[PDB]
Amino acid sequence: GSSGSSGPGRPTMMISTTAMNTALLQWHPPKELPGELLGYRLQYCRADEARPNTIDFGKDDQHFTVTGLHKGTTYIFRLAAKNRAGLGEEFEKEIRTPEDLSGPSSG
Repeated sequence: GSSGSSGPGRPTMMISTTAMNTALLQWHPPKELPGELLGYRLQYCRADEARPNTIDFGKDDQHFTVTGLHKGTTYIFRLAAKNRAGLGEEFEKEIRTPEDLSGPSSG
């Protein structure tokens, strides 16, 4: 119970791969957040790692640029909203970086 203390909902995260070995992070503020957006944390690691890379982001930080990602590897990004009460629900997203092709360079 704890007189509620539930927390905000889950933010909408949108991951899009643009550059080689790079994943563009873009999310938005939730609507079921009781209060006002103050900040949010970002957690993303390998599908075989148990230690998620914690990162602090300001209400302003609605996106992030990740480069050097291991190609041909599945990752799991997670985001959460933080209100005057604290962090709430967390969103889950599974992606997979584009592996090498090494196609024929015939001419």
